Amino acid sequence: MNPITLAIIYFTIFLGPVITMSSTNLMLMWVGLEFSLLAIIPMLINKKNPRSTEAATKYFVTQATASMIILLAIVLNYKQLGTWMFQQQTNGLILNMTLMALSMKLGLAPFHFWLPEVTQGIPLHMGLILLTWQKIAPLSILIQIYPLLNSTIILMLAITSIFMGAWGGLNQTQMRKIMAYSSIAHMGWMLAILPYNPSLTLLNLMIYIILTAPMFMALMLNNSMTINSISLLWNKTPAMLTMISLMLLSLGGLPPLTGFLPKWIIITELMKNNCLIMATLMAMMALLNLFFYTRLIYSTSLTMFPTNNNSKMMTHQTKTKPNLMFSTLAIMSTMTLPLAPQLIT
Amino acid sequence: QWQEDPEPEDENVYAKNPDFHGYDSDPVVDVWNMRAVFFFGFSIVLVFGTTFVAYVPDYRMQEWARREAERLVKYREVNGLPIMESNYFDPSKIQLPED
Amino acid sequence: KFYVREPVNAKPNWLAVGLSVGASVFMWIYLIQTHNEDVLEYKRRNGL
Amino acid sequence: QLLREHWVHILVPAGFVFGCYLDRKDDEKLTAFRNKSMLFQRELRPNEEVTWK
Amino acid sequence: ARQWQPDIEWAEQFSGAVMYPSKETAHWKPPPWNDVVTNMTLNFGPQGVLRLVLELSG
Amino acid sequence: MLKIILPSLMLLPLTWLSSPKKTWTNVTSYSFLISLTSLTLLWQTDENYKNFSNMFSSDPLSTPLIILTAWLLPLMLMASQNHLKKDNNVLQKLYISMLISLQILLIMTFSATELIMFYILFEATLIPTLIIITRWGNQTERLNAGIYFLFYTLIGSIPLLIALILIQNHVGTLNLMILSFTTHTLDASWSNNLLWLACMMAFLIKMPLYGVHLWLPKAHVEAPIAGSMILAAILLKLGSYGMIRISIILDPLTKYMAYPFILLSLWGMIMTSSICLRQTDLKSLIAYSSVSHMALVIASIMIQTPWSFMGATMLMIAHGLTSSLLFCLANSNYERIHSRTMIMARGLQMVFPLMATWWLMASLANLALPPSINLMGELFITMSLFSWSNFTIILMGINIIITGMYSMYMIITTQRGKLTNHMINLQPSHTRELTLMALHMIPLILLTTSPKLITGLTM
Amino acid sequence: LRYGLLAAILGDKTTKKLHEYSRVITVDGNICSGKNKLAKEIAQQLGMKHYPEAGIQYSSTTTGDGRPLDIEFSGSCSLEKFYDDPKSNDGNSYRLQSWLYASRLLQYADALEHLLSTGQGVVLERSIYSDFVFLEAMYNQGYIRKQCVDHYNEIKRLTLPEYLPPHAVIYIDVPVPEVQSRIQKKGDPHEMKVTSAYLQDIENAYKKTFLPKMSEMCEVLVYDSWEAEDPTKVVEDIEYLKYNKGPWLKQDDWTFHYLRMLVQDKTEVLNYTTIPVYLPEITIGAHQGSRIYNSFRELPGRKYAPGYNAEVGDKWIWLK
Amino acid sequence: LDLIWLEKTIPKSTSTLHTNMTTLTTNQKGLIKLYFMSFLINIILIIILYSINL
Amino acid sequence: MPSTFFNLTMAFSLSLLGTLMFRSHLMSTLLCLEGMVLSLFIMTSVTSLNSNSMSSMPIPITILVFAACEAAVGLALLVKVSNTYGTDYVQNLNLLQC
Ligand SMILES: CCCCCCCCCCCCCCCCCC(=O)OC[C@H](COP(=O)([O-])OCC[N+](C)(C)C)OC(=O)CCCCCCCCCCCCCCCCC
Ligand SMILES: CCCCCCCCCCCCCCCCCC(=O)OC[C@H](COP(=O)(O)OCCN)OC(=O)CCCCCCCCCCCCCCCCC
Ligand SMILES: CCCCCCCCCCCCCCCCCC(=O)OC[C@H](COP(=O)(O)OCCN)OC(=O)CCCCCCCCCCCCCCCCC
Ligand SMILES: Nc1nc2c(ncn2[C@H]2C[C@H](O)[C@@H](COP(=O)(O)OP(=O)(O)OP(=O)(O)O)O2)c(=O)[nH]1
Ligand SMILES: [Mg+2]
Repeated sequence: MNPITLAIIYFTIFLGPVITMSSTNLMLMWVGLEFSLLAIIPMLINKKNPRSTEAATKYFVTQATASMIILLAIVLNYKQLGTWMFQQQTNGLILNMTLMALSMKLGLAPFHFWLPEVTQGIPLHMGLILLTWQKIAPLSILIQIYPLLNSTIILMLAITSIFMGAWGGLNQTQMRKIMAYSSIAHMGWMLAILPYNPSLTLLNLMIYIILTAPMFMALMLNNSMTINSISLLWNKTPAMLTMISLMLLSLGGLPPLTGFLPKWIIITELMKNNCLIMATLMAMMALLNLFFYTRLIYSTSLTMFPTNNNSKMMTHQTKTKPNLMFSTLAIMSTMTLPLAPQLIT
Repeated sequence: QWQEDPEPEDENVYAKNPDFHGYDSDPVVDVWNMRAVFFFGFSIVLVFGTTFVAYVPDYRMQEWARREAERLVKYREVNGLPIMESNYFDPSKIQLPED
Repeated sequence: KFYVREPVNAKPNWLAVGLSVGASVFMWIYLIQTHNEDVLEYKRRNGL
Repeated sequence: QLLREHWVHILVPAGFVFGCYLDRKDDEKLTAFRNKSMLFQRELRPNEEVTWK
Repeated sequence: ARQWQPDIEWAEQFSGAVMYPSKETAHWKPPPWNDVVTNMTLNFGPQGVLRLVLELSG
Repeated sequence: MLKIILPSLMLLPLTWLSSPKKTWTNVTSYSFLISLTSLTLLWQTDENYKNFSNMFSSDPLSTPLIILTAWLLPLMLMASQNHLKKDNNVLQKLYISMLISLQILLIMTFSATELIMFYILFEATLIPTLIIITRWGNQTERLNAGIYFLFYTLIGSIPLLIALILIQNHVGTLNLMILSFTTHTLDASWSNNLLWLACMMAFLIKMPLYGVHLWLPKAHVEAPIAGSMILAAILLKLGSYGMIRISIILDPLTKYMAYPFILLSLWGMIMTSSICLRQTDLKSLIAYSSVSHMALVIASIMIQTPWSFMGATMLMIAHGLTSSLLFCLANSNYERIHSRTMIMARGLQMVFPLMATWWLMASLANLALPPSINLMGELFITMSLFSWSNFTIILMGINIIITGMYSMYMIITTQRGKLTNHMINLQPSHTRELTLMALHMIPLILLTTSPKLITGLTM
Repeated sequence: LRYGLLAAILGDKTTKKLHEYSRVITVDGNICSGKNKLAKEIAQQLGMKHYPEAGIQYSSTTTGDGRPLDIEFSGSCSLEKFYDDPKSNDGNSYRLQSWLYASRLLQYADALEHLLSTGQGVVLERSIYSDFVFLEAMYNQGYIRKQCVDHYNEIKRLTLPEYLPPHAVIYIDVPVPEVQSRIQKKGDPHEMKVTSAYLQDIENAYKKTFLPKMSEMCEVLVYDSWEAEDPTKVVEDIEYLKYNKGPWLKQDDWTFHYLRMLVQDKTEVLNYTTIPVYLPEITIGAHQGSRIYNSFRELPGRKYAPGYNAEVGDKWIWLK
Repeated sequence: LDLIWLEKTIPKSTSTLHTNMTTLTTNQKGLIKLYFMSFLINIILIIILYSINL
Repeated sequence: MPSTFFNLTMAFSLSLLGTLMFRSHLMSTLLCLEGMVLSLFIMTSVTSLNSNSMSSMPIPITILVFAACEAAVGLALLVKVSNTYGTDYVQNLNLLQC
C-alpha cells in the first residue's frame, strides 16, 4: 500500500469508533461500526494469502449479520418510539437483539467461534488492532444504554464467555488464538460488570488494552507465532523475559500486579449487587485463564528451551525494532496497583 | 544427537584453596565474606540483640501486674475484702431483662 | 573506528537531546508555577 | 575516591533514616487524641506544651 | 548435579496446535510460520477459412 | 514498621549496584542489620498493641514472625551462596532480589492491619516462591510442583477473597481491631457455614491440611534450599497467622465446624508420621514432619483454647527454626553427594563430626526434647487437646512415638553405621554451612532460655 | 536518517535512482572453476559491487569489529571437518549447509539493500538460488538425511519467495575431471578429500534443476572455461542482454520500499532460519546455548548495542 | 493415600475434567456453516429466555 | 400498516434465518444479506412516510449507500475466494481451525 491509501485506511479505522463514541444517534453509531469494519477489511487481506482471505470472509459475514441485526433494532425502536435513541421505554426484545448483535460484534461466547480463527492467519499488528481498537465502539454502544439492558442475558453471556475463553486458552498452542480467548474471557468480565457500573467496565477495558499492547509488541519483536517460538526468546532477546512474566501474571490477575485490580473491583461491585455465585464462577474461570498463562510463562521464561544454530547469526545481527512506548505500557500494566483509588473513580 | 555441553564434575575446591571458607572462590573475598558473616551474625546481632531483649523491662507488664497483685492482696487482706469477687462487673450497674 | 558499519547511535541526536531536555525543564517550571498558583488559589478561596 | 568506591554502603542507612522519618510523620499525623484519652487525661505541665511528640 | 533443562522431547510436546491429541482432533496440523495459467483458449473462425487458436489473458 | 520496610526495600538497589565480588557480602551484612533493627518490636512494656500507623502494626503474635523472617533472610543468602557459584551475575542478583522481595512482602504481610491488604500480600508472596522453585529448582518435576503449589493455594484463596469482600460489605471497614471490637455473633445458618468454610479453607490449604497437603512434599523436594526454608518456616505459619486473625469474627459456629478439621489434623499427623517412617527421601521426610507439626497447629487453633493458641505460637517459631535447620543439613548432604536418597549416605558421623552434632541437636529439637520451645508447644497443645476431649491423648501418644522413631531413624541411617567409603568426593566442611547451622541453632537455645517472647496474644 | 516511510515520502525512490547497470548478477559454477576471478572482473569493468562467496564467518566479518569470531560463535561447523569426514555423527554437514545458507541469505539481503539504496548493481558469487545444489549433492551422497532435506526445503520455502531473483545468472560449465585436476593443483589437503561422485552430484543438480528455474524467469549465461577465462565476451553479452522477463518488471516504487525495509531489517531476514524445528543436527541444548551466548556477550564490542560500548571507544553514551 | 488416592481425588481428577471439557468445547471443525448454525441456536435460545423472563 | 410492517419483519426474519443457515453458495449468503438490507430499507421508508418525518427521510438513503459499500467489500472478498479456490464454496473456507 502506498501512503495515500495507508493514511486513508488508518484514518477511517480511527474515525469509525470516534464517530460511534461521539455520536448521540443510533444511526451514526451504526455507520461508525461499518466504517470500522470496511476500513479494517483491506488491512486483514493485506497479506494476500488463503488464510487471510478466510479470516476476512468470516469476519465480514459475522459483522454484516450483526450490523443488520443492529439496524433491525434501530428501525424497530424508531417505529415504536419515534426517535433514534433507546431512551427509556423501548422494547426489551429490541434491547436484547441490540445486546445480541453487539456481543456478536465483540466476539464473546457463545458468539466467539470466529474470533480465534479471525485472529489467526492475520499479522500480529492486525491482531492487536482488532483485539484492542475494534471493541471500544461496541462497548461504547453498550455503555450508553446500561440501565435498559437485561441482567439475566448479560450474566449468562458473560459467564459462558469466561468459560469458553478459559477452556480455549487452555487448549491451543497458537499465540494469536491464546490472545483471542484471553480477549473473550476479559470481555466476559467487562460485560458482567456492565449493567452495574460502566466505569469499572471502562477501567477493565483500559487495563486489558494496556496489557494486550505489550503482548502484541513482544510477539512482533520476533514474529513468535508459537509457544516454541516464544520459548526460544531467551536466545533472541533475553532482556524481555522478566517483563513477559510480569505482564502475563498481570493478565492472570495475580496480585500485586495491576491486572488484579479490574477483577477485584468487578467482584467487589458484583457482590455489592449480590450475585455471589456468579462472582465465584467467574473467579474460578479466571484461575483457569491464569493456568494457561502460567504454562506459557513456564515455556518462555522460567525454563530455557533448546535453540537452533542460526540463532547465533541472529544474535550477531543488531536490531532497533522495539519502540519507546513498549516500556511505558509495560510499566503501567505491571506496577500500578497501589494507585488503585486513582485508577478507579 | 542434539548439541549439548557435557555434564560438569564438581571440583575439590580445597585443592587450590586449602583455606576455603565456603563463600567465594578466590581467598580475599572468601575470607572477607566470612568475617562479615561472623561479625554481623554473631557479634552485633546475636549478642547486642540478646542484651537488648534481655533488658527490655516490664515485658507485657508481668512485673507491674505482680506489684499490683501484691498491692491488691494487701488491700483486701487488711480490709477483709474478698480476694476476688465472683462477678467482675457490679450487679447494680447492669440492667438485666425482665424475663 | 571499531564497527565495520557506521552505527545509528554513533553520535548523539542533538536535536532530540535538546528537545527532551527543554521539554523536561519546561514541564518542571510549569509544574512549579501551577502548584504555586493552585496553592494561592486554594488559600484565597478558603480564606487561609 | 573512597566515597566513589564505597557509595553503595549509604543506601541502607539512608533508607533507615527515611523510615524513621516516615514513622515520625505518621506519629505527628495521628495526634487527634493527644492528651485526650480518659486514661491519660492530665493537666499540662507549665514547662511543656505536648505530652508526646 | 546440573539443573535439568527441557530437551527435544519437552520442546516438541509444545507443537501440534492442540496440547491434547484426541481421536477427533489428532489429524490437525500446526499453522505455517508465514501463514501461507488459467487463460482463454479462444478459437477465432467463422466471423472464415482462417483458424486462430488464440491464447488470451483477459 | 516503616523503619524496617524501607531499608529492606533499599536492599534491592544495593543488590543491583554492588560489585559482583561484593554483592553477597554487602547484602548479607545489611540484612543482618535488618534483623537487628527488626528486633526493636519486642519492646512491649505495656498490654497495648504497637499500632505504628493506620496501615501497619505490631502484635505479640506478629512480632516473632517478622523477626523470624528478618533472621532467615541472611541465612537464606548464606545457603544460596554455594549452589550459585557457577551461575551468572545477573541471575545471582535476581535471586537475591527474589529473596529480598520475599522478606519485604512477608514483613508487610504480618504487619498489615487490614485483611484485604493481608490477602494482597499473601499471594504477592506466592509469586516469588513460584519463580524461585520453577527457575532454580534442580529436577524436572519442579514445574509440576510449582503448578500444584500455586493452584492448591489459589483455589484456596479465591473463596477467602469472596468471604473478605462479603465481610467488608457487611461490616464496613474490615479493619482488624474494629472487627475484634464490634464482632457480631453468627446465626448458624447455611450462608454463615459456607462463609466460614470460604474464609477457612485458604489458610487450611496454606497450612496444609491433611488430604490437601500433596503440594508440600513435591514443592519442598524440587525447591531450592531458600524455597524450602521460606515454605517450611514462614508460609505455613503465615496460614497459621491467617486463621488466628480470621477466627475472631467466626463465633459461635466454629465450635462445631471445627470437628472435621481436628479429626483430619490428628489422623493426618499420624498418617504423615507413618510416611516419615516409610519414606526414602530426606527432603520428603522433613516435609511430612512439617505437615504433622502444622497439623498439630491446626488442632490447637481449631480447639481455640488460649493455651492452644500459645502452643501453636511456640510451635510456629520452634518448628520454623528446626525445619530450616533440618533442610540445611539435608541440603549440605545433597551438595556433597549430588543425591537425595535417604539410605545412600550412611556413615557421615565419621567424616563430619561437627555436622553430625548439628544433625543430633536438630533432630532432638524435632522430636521435642525438653526444655525446648518445641516441646513446650507440643505439650501445651497436648494439654489443651486433652481438655477439649480426653481421648485425644491416644492420637497424641501415637504421633509422639512415631515422631521419635522417624527422628532417630533419620539420625541412625544418615550418621550412624558403617561409612560408605565409595563417596570419595566428601569435602570436610564449609565454614559457611557450619555458620548456617550455628545461626539456626543458637536462637533455638535463646528462645528456650526465654520463652516469654513467643507466647503470643493469649498470654 | 534511517530509511522508512517518511524517507520514502520525502523522496528516496529506487526507480528514480535506477540506471542501466543496476542489475543483480550471480556467478555460479562447481567447486574450483574460475568463479571468483570472473565475478571480480565483471564487477570491476561494469562498475558493480562484487560480493564474494559467503563463508562461515560472513556474519562475523559484516558485524561488529569485522574480525572472524570463534567457531563456536560462528555456526560451530567446519568445512575442513566436513571434507575430512562427511558422514560424521554430530551432524556437521547439515549444520554447515544451514549456516552457509543463512550466510548467503544475509549476503543477498545486504546486496539487495545496497542495490535499492545506492542504485549500484551487484555481482554475487553463488547466491541462495544455487545452495540447494550442495544440499541435494550431500543427500544423494548419503551425507545428510531426508529430515534435513525437508527442513532445508521448508526454510527455503519460507525465505526464498520474499526477495527478487537475480537479473542475470552466469554459469560456468566444467567437467568433473577438470574440477578434480584443479582441486589437486590447488593444494588444500582437506579439499583433495572430495569425491567425484559428490562433484558429479553437484554438476547434475546444476544442469537438471538450477538452470531451468533460472531459465523461465531470468537470463541464463552458461559458458565453458574457454568461453570464460576472458572477461570481455561475457561483459559484452551482459551489455547486449535484454531483461524482458521475471518479476523485476512488475516492481514499482512502493514494492521496492517494502522490499528495502525487509532487507534492511536483518532480524526479519533471519527470522525463518531459526524456526523451532528440532532436528538433532541443528538443535543446541540450553546449557551449551547459554555458555555460547554469554561468551559472545562478553566478547569485546558485543555487550551492548553498537555505539554504546565504552570499551571500544564509543562516546556520549550518557547523552544518547 | 498420598501417591494414589488423594492424587486421584483432587488434582488429577480436576485436571482430567478440565482437559475433557476443553477438548470437547474446542474440537471445532472450523466451518462457518456450523458456526452460523450455532449462532442461530444462540439467537433462538436468547429469544426463549426473553420470553420466559418478560 | 401494522399488517404490512409485520410482513416486513417476518421477511427480515426469514432472510436472517437464511443467512444463518449456510448453503454451498457464499453468493446466496450475500443475497440473503441484501434481503435483510432491502427489508430494512422498506421498513425505514414506510416508518418515515407514515410519521411524516422529513428530517429522517435521509436515513434510508444513508442505509442504502452504507450497505451498498459494505456489499461491494463483500463481493470483493468473494472474488478473492473464487480466485484462490476456483469456486465460492464455503466449505473450502476451513483451514483456520488449527
Ligand atoms: C480449596 C478448597 C476448594 C473447595 C472448597 C471451596 C470453598 C467451599 C465453601 C465456600 C463456597 C464456595 C465459595 C464461595 C465464597 C463465598 C462464601 C460466602 O460468602 O458464603 C455466604 C454466601 C451467602 O451470602 P449471604 O450470607 O448474604 O446469604 C444471604 C442471606 N440473607 C438472604 C439472609 C441475607 O454463600 C454463597 O453465596 C455461596 C455460593 C457459592 C456458589 C458457587 C460455588 C462454586 C464452587 C466452589 C468451589 C470450586 C473449587 C473446587 C472444585 C473442586 C476441586 C476438586
Ligand atoms: C522473639 C522471636 C524470635 C524469633 C527468632 C529470632 C532469631 C534471631 C535472634 C536474634 C537475637 C534475639 C534473642 C532473643 C532471645 C533473648 C534471650 C535472653 O536474653 O532472654 C532474657 C533472659 C533473662 O530472663 P528474663 O527475660 O528476665 O525472663 C526470665 C524471668 N521471667 O536471659 C537469660 O536468661 C540468659 C541470656 C542468655 C544466656 C547467657 C549467655 C551469656 C553467658 C555468659 C557467661 C560468661 C561466664 C560467666 C561470667 C560470670 C557469671 C556470674
Ligand atoms: C479435604 C478437602 C477437600 C476439598 C478441597 C479440594 C480442592 C483443593 C484445591 C484444589 C487443587 C487443584 C490442583 C490443580 C492442579 C494440579 C493438576 C495439574 O498439575 O495438572 C496439569 C495438567 C497439565 O499438564 P501439562 O503441563 O500440560 O503436561 C504434563 C507435563 N508437561 O493440567 C491439566 O490437564 C488441566 C489443568 C487445569 C487447571 C487446574 C487448576 C485450576 C482449576 C480450576 C477449578 C475450578 C472449579 C470450579 C469450576 C466451576 C464449577 C463447576
Ligand atoms: N559443502 C559446501 N561447501 C561449500 C559451499 N559453498 C562453498 N563451499 C566450498 C567449496 C570450496 O571448497 C570452498 C570455497 O568455495 P569456492 O567454490 O569459491 O572455491 P574456490 O575459491 O577454491 O574456487 P573458485 O575459483 O572461487 O571457483 O567452499 C556449500 O554450500 N557447501
Ligand atoms: Mg572462491
